[PDB]
Amino acid sequence: QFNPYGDNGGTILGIAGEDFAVLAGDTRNITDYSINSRYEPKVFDCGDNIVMSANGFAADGDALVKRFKNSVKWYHFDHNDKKLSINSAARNIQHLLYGKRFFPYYVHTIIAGLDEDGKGAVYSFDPVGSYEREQCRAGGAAASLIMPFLDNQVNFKNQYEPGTNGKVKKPLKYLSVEEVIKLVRDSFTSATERHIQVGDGLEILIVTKDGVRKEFYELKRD
Amino acid sequence: MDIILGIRVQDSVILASSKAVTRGISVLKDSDDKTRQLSPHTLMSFAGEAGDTVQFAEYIQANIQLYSIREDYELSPQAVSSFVRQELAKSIRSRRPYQVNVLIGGYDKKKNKPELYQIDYLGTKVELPYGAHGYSGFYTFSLLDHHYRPDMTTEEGLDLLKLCVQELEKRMPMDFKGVIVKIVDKDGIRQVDDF
Amino acid sequence: DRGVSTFSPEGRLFQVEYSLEAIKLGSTAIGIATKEGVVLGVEKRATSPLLESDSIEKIVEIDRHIGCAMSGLTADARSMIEHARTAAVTHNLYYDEDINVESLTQSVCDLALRFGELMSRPFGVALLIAGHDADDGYQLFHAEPSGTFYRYNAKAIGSGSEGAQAELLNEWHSSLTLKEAELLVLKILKQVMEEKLDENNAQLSCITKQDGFKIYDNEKTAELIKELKEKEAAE
Amino acid sequence: GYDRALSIFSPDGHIFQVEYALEAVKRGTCAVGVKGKNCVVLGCERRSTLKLQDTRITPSKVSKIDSHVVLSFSGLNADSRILIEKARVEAQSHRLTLEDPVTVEYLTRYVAGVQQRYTQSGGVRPFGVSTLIAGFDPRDDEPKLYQTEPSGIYSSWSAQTIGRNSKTVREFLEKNYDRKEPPATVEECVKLTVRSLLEVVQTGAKNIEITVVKPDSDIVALSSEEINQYVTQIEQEKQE
Amino acid sequence: TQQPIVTGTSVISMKYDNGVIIAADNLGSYGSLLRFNGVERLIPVGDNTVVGISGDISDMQHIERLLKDLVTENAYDNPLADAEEALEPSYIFEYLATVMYQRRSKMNPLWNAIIVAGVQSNGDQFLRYVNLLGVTYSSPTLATGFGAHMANPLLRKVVDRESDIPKTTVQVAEEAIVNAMRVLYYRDARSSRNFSLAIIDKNTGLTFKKNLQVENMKWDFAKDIKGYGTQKI
Amino acid sequence: NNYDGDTVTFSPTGRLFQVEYALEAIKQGSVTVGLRSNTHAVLVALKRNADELSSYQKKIIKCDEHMGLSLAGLAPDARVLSNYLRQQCNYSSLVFNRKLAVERAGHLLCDKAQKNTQSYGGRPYGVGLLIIGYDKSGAHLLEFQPSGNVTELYGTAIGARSQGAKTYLERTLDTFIKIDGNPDELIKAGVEAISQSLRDESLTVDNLSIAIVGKDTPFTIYDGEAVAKYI
Amino acid sequence: TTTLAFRFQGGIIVAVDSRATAGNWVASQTVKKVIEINPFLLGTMAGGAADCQFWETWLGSQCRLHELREKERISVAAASKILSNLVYQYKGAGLSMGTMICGYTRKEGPTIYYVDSDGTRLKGDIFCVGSGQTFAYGVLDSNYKWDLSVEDALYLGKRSILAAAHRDAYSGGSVNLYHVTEDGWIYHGNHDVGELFWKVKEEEGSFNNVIG
Amino acid sequence: GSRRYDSRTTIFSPEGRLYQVEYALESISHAGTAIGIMASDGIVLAAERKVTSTLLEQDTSTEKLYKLNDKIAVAVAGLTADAEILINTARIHAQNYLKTYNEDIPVEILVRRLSDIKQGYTQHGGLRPFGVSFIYAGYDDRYGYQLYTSNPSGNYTGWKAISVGANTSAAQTLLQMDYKDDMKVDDAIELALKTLSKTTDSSALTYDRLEFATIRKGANDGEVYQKIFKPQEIKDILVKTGIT
Ligand SMILES: *C[C@@](C)(O)[C@](*)(O)[C@H](CC(C)C)NC(=O)[C@H](Cc1ccccc1)NC(=O)[C@H](CC(C)C)NC(=O)[C@H](CCc1ccccc1)NC(=O)CN1CCOCC1
Ligand SMILES: [Mg+2]
Repeated sequence: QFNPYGDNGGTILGIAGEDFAVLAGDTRNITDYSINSRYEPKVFDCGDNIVMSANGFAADGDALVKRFKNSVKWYHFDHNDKKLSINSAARNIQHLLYGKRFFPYYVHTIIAGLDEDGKGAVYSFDPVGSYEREQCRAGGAAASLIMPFLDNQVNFKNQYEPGTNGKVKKPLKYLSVEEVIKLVRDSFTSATERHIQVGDGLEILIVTKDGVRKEFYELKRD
Repeated sequence: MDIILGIRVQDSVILASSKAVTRGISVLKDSDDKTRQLSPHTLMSFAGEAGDTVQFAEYIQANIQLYSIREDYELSPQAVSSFVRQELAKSIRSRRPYQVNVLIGGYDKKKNKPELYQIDYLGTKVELPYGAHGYSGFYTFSLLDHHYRPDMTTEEGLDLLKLCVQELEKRMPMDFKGVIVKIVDKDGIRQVDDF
Repeated sequence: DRGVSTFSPEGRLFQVEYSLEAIKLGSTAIGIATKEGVVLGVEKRATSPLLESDSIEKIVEIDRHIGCAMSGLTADARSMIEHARTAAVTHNLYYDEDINVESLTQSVCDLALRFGELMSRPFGVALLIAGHDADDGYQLFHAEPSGTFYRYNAKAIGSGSEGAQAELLNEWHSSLTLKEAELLVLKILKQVMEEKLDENNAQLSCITKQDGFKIYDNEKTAELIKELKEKEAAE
Repeated sequence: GYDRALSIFSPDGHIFQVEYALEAVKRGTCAVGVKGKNCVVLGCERRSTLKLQDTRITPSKVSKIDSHVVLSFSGLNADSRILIEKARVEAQSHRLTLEDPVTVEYLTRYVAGVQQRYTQSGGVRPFGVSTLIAGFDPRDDEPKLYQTEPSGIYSSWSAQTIGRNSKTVREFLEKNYDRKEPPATVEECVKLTVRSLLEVVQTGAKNIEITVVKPDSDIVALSSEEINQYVTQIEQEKQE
Repeated sequence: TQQPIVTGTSVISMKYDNGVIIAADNLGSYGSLLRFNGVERLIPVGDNTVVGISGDISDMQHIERLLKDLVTENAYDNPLADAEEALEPSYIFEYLATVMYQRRSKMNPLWNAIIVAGVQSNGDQFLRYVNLLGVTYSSPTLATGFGAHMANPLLRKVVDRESDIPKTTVQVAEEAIVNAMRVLYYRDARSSRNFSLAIIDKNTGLTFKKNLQVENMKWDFAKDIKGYGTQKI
Repeated sequence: NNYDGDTVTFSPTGRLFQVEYALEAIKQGSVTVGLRSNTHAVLVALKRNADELSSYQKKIIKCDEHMGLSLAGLAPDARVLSNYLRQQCNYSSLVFNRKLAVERAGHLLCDKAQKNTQSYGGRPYGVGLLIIGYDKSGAHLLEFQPSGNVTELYGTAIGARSQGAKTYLERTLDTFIKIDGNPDELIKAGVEAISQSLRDESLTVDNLSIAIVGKDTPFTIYDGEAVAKYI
Repeated sequence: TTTLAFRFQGGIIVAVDSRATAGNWVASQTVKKVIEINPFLLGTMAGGAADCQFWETWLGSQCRLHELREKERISVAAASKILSNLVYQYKGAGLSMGTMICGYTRKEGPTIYYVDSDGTRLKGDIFCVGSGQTFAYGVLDSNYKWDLSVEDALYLGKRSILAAAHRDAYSGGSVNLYHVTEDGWIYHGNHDVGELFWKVKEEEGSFNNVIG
Repeated sequence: GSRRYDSRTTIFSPEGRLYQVEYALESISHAGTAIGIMASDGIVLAAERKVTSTLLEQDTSTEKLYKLNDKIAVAVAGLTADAEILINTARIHAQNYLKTYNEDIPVEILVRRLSDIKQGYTQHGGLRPFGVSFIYAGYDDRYGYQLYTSNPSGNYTGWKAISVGANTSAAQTLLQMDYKDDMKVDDAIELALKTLSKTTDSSALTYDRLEFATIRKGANDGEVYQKIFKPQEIKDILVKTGIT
C-alpha cells in the first residue's frame, strides 16, 4: 500500500523577547537512517516581519509555507498593501491547516514576529490548526528534549527565591537577545548529543523593528 | 437511548420511555424526554444511536406539522406510521442510515380507536396491542402475554405498566433512572407527572 | 430584442445607465464624513399615513464599524447587505480583525456587473457605505450598480441629489464637528424633501470609533430638528 | 436551461415586468387588513360572477402559514400558492433550527425576498401577487400587519388594503382609522373591516369573508350568518 | 495507489567548481529478473539540464514525455526560446516537484525518485532531488536508492561542505562518480555494469557520455576464499 | 446599425460594432501615458474625480513585483483583467519558479479578450491597458485593446486627448530611450508627455499618479505628496 | 481535559482546566478552553483542540450574523443547535468535541446546553465534560445545592476542577473561572494549580492523601 | 444568437395578463363541451365528442373522460395529447401518495398538484402552457363528493355544477337555473344531458357523440363505483330521459 506521508526529522525553536523574537531550526534533513542534506533551510522570512517554519514531513511543510507566503501576497493586493499582523497571520494559518482536516499537513508549525504593540510574539500550531500564543515553544523530533529546558530557563518554572522556604517564585523577566541566543545554542547542542535526527547546522532568524537578521552556527555532523 | 415501551388499552395508548442519558462512564442526565408530539393525537417515542434519535424525531415532527398546516387536517395514526416507515426504509440503503427505533402511539378520531405501531431502524412496521424496543421486550412481552386484556381501562393499563417497570428495575443491569409516562386518547396527549 | 450586456455607440452599458435612472426616482440619502465621525441620513417617504414609518429600514448595519444607507429600488439592496455582512464577518473569521471599509465596499461592487444571459439585470439601488478603520480613519463611499465606487467627504444620492450636492459643496469643511454634521444633514434633507421634515419621515445615524454604528432614536432626532429651527431663526 | 432576462430596465428607469405584475394585483379581488389594540382582522372580497360554487372545497382566500400567522393576497391565485407553500416550509424550518416560531416580520421578510429574487433571475417572471401578512409574535400581545408586493418591498401598516378598488377603501380607512385610539375590541375591529369592504363590494354577505386572528395562536374564520349580522347593523345605523 | 513493475536503480550526482555531474546505469529490472539492458535513465532538457530518474520505468517514460512537451510549449510565441527565455534547471525542477506532490496528494503517485542536475543562466550550479512523496532537498552530493547509502559517503569525502566545491575539479569529480558506480555494481543486486554519465559545465556546456562500463574490478582475492569457516580446501 | 445588437454578428464590410463601441469607452476615459528606456519603464496617469468632494479614481494596478498596468475605460473590467494577470504571474512563480515574461502576459490578455468577441451572451471588455514590466529581456511596455490586439512599444498613450502625448513621444523617441540609470529624468519625460494631453486643468498633487519598474526597482506606485517633486 | 458548568440561585458557574496533551506528552498548560462568544454567551472546549477552537470560533461568527440579521441577541438554544446541527453533518468523519454552551437571555433565563460530536444535545442544570469529568462530578454533586452564595459557588467550581486536575493525568495547568448573570459573564481569574493546590490543602484541611 | 426567435411565453402584458394563458383559454373555448354536476348521492360527468364520423370506432375510443384512480375521474377540454401528459402525471402522484401514507389521495391534494404543474409553465422555463382545462370528479372520506376545475393558468376552484370548453356562458346559465342542493344522481344525469342538448352546435344529440360517466356511493355495501358508460348504455339513458 502507498503511504503518502514521511518523516524528514529536524527540530525548531521559537522564543519571544520584550522587543524581539527568534525562530531557530537545525539544517539537517533525513529519511530513516540516511542524511539527505546537511544544509536544507527550514525557517523562512515570509514578509511583513514574520518568520515561519513547518517542521515534520518536509513536502507538506514546503507546501504550507508556499501557501502562506502566497496568502501574504494576496493580502497586500486585496487590502491596499496593509501589513499583515502576527495575530492575523496566525488565524489565517489555522484556516490553511484546518482546510485539510481529513487529510492533514503532517507538520508542527511555529511563526514568530512582533505584535501590534511592538512586543515579541511566538505562535504555535498543531497539524490540524489549533493554535496558541506563547513566550516559548519547541517543535519537531527533539521537542520533548528541549521544551522542559525552556520551561525552566525562559519561564523560570520550579525555581524559587533562595531563603524564602519555597513561597516566593523567581520573578518573571524578559531576556536579552544575547541571553536568548545562548539558550538557543545550548538547546540545540544538547539535542544534537542525544537525538540522532538533530545535527549538522543551526540557523537562527531574529526579528526586530529594524527587520529580519540571520545567524548560522555549526552543529556536530555525526 | 435504552427503554421504550408501549401499550394499547380500550380507549387509549400509553407510552413509557426511560429518563437516563448515558455517555460511556457517566450518566449525563436523569430527566430526558425521549418523545415528540407529531400531531395533537399522535405521539412518537424513540431510541437508538446518540444524535440520530433526536434529529430523526424532529425531522418527522416538522414534516407532519407541515402536512397539518397545508391541509388543515390531522393525518390518521396509520398514515403517520406509514410515512415514518418509508423514511426509515429509504434510510437503511443510504450512505449513513438513521440508527433509530420508534413507537408511534395515536388515537384515530375517525374510527374512535387507539393504535400502537412498532417500527425498527430497518423500516419494519407492525401494529400491536403492546410493544417494546431493545432488551426491554425480553422481559416485558412475557408479562404482557400473561396480564393483558383488550378491554382494560387506562388505570389498569398504568398498573400493568408499573409491573413492567418493576421487573425491568429488578432484572436489567443498567440504571435507566425511571420512566416518563404519556397517555394518548380522544382528548389528546398528557403526561402522568407521578410515576 | 437586444442583449442585456450590450454597449451603446457612446461606450456605455445600456442596462447600467437605465438603472441609474431608477436611482434618481428613489428617496434622498445623504452622508457627511468628519474627523469626529460619519453621519448618514435618509428620507423615509411613506406612501400613505396608515404605513407605520418605523418599519421603513433604509439605514442598515453591516458590522459594528460599518453602516449603510440606500436609495432606489430598495428591495434589491437586501442581497447586497447580506453579502456585505457575510464578507465582514467572514474576514473577521479568517484574519481576527475588522475588515477595511474600502475592501468591504470593493466586495459589494464586485457583485454589480455579474449580470447577463448570474443575475438577469443590474441592481437598481445606490448605496452610501460609511465606516471607520485604523488605517484610513473615517470614510464615506458611494457604491453604484456600474461596479464603480468613489470616496467622498460628503455625498447625496436619490431624487434631490444634484440640489443637495451643490449645497454640500459650499457647507463642507475639514474642521466640521459631529454635531455640526448632524444639523447639516437635517438642513439639506428638509430643503429637498416634498413633505415637511420631522422625526417620523426622516432618520439619522452615525458611526464613531468609540460607540460604533448607531441608528438615532426618534426622540433624539426630534431634539436635533428643534435645535436646527432655532439656529436658523437666530439670523 | 431557459436563461432569458425577462425583468430588465427600460430607458426611463422602470422594470416593466414588475410594474405589469402590479396590474395583475390591481385586477385581483380586494383584500383588507385592520389591526386593533389586541387583534388583527383580515377581510377579503369574493366576486359574485361565480355562483353554483362549492364553498366547502374552493380554496379559501386567507391561508394559515403557521398556527399564529396568516396570509391573504390580491392577484393571480395560482402564483399565490407557490408563495404560501414556500412560506409554510420556511415556518417549519425556522421552528426546527431556532426552536421558536417565526416572527411576523421574519416571515414577511422571507416572502418579500422570494418575490424580489424573481425580479432579477433569468428565465422567470415576477409574481403577480401582493400579500397581507398578519399575526402575533411568540409570547407577544402586540398586533402585527405587513404588506408585500411583486418588487419585493415590504412594510408595516396600522391598516391597509390591496387589489381592485383598493384606492377607495384606503381612502375610507385613512379618515376612519385613528392611531391614538385603534379598535379596542374584536367587535369594533371586525365592524370597521366590514364597513370598509362595503364601500366596494356592492352586495350583502356572501361576497365578504372575515378572519380574526388573536394572540397565542387563536385564529377563527367567521361564518356567513355572523358576518351578515354586521352587515345588518351597519346599514341600520346608516339609515339616519 | 499502485506498485512499481519495471524499475531503475540508483542515480548519483555531485557539484564541482564549474558545474555538475550526474550518472545512472542502463538497466530496467522486473523484480529479480534483469529484463531490459538498454534503458537510458538520464534525459537531457536543452543544453543546460539533465534529469536523472529512478523507480518505475513506465512513470519515467511519462515524465520524459512531459519534459519533451515542456520544451515544445516553451518555444511557442517565444523569440528568445534559445536565449534569455530558454528553460532553466530551476524551472524544470519546480515543474516536476509540483507534479510529484500533486500526484501524491491524489493518492496516485509517480513512483520515482528524480535528480535534476544543471547550470543556471548566471553560471550557478543547480542540483536538487524530488520523489514520489513530493519531498525535495539540495546538497553538494545527491543520490537515490542504494546510491544514498553507498555513493554519498564516497562523494562526501570529496565535497563535504559548500566551501569544498570551488576546490574540486572536473577530473576529480568524474573519478569519484566512476568509482561510486563500480562500488554499486559490486554491492547492488539490481544494478548493471553498463551506464551513462553526463557533465553540465558552465564553460564547456553539456557533455553526454553513453555506453560506459565499470572497469578495473578486483575479484582476484576470491580464489583464496574457501568454505565459510573450517573448510581448508 | 442592424449588425450591432451583439458581438457574434459581422457587418457587411467585415466589422464588429460591439467591439468598436467598447473601443469608444476607452476614448471617453482619462488620459494615461507609458514609456521606457533600456533600464526602466514608467507609467504616468491623469486620475479623474467625480466632483470636488470626491476622491480621484485610481488608474494604476500592481500585478506582480516586476509588472503592472494603467487603465482607461471601465474600471471594473480593468479589475477583472488585472486579477487574471495577477493569477497568471502567480501560477508562473508557484509552478515554474519563473517570473512571467511581459510578452507572454500580453499574449494571455489577448486570448482572454478574444473569447468574449466570438461567443454569444458575453460582451467585449470595455477598457484599454498599458502594461509595463522588467523581465529577463529588460524593460517592456505593452498596449492592450479589448479587440484582443496587444502591441509592444517604446512609448504610447491612451484615453481622451491621448494623441497629443503620443506625438511628443514620437518626437522625443531618440532622447528618452537613452535615459538609462536615471529614474527621475525618465519620469520627468513622462510627466512632460502627459502635459501635452491637458486642456484647462493642470497637474496637481492629488491629480497625478506615477508608477515605475526597472533593473533594481520593484513595481511601485507614487501618489499624493510623493509626486509633488515632479509637478 | 476537565470542564464544568452548573446552574444555581445566582446564575451559572463555568470552570475549566488549561491542559493540552498529545498522548502522554504535555503539550501545554496555558490553553484557553472558554470562548467568549458575546457578553452573554460562553462556550467550553473538550476533545480535539483544533476541532473545538475552529468550530466554536465559527459558531461566534454565526451568532454575530444572527444579531445583524434579526437585530436581536441569539438565544442559547438556537446557538447550541447551530453547533449540534453542524457536527451532525460531519458525523462518522471523526470530529472530537464535548462542549457546553452557557448563557443568559431574558426569554430563557440562565441556560446550559451540552453538545457533543456524536450529535447529542441536552439542556440541564449540571454538566462535567472531558477525561476528568468523573472526578469533577464527585466533588460537585456532593456539595451542590440550588442556593449557594456566588462566593461559595465560584469556589465549588474552582475546587471541582482542582480535584480533577489532581487525579486525572490528562487534566491540569490552571483553573479559569467564569460567572454568568443577568448582566453577562464576568471573568474570575486564572488560578495556577501549582499554587492553588497547596493553598487549598492548608486552608481546607483536604488532600490528606498527599505528603505536604 | 437565439434570442431573436424567442416568443417569451412567460411574460406579463401591459394590462397584467399572461398572453399565452389567455390564448390557451381561447383554444379551449372551441373544444367540445364537458359538464360536471355534483349531487348528494353522487357525481355526473357528461361530455360531447368533437369528431363525428360514422367510421370512428366509438366503443374503444376515449377523448374526453379519463380515470385517475378508483375514486377520481377527469373530463377534458382542449388538446387531448397535452391532457394525456398531465393525466399520466396525476395517476403517478395518486400512487405515490398511496405508497407513502397507505391511504387513497384526497381529491384536493391531487388537483392542487396538477394545478401547480400548470402554474410552473406560466412562470418559468420559456415553454408554452398546456392547452387543457379539466373537470375533476372525485370522492374521499373528508369532504365526500367534490367537483373541481383547473385551467392553463394553474388556478383551480370547487363547484356544485360546472362546464368547460364551448358555450360555457350558455351552459352555466342553464345549470344555474335548474340546479338545486337537494338534487339526486338520476336528476343530475337528466340535467347534464338536457344542458348539452340545448348548447350543442350540432343538429341533434345522439349516443355516438357522447362520453358519459357517474361516480356513485351506490355500490354494494357502502363503497364508491366509477361507471364509464358504454355506447349502448348512453343510447338507453338518452331514450329514458326523452331526448331521442
Ligand atoms: C486535555 C484533554 C483531556 O485532552 C482535553 O480534552 C483537551 C481540550 C483542548 C485543549 C481544547 N484536548 C486535548 O488536549 C487534545 C486531545 C486530543 C488529541 C488528539 C485527538 C483528540 C483529542 N489534544 C489535541 O488536540 C492536541 C493539541 C496539541 C498538542 C496542541 N493535538 C494533537 O494531538 C495533534 C492533532 C491531532 C489530530 C490529528 C489529525 C486529526 C485530528 C486530530 N496531533 C499531533 O500533534 C501528533 N503528534 C505529533 C508529534 O508530537 C506528538 C503529537
Ligand atoms: Mg494529574
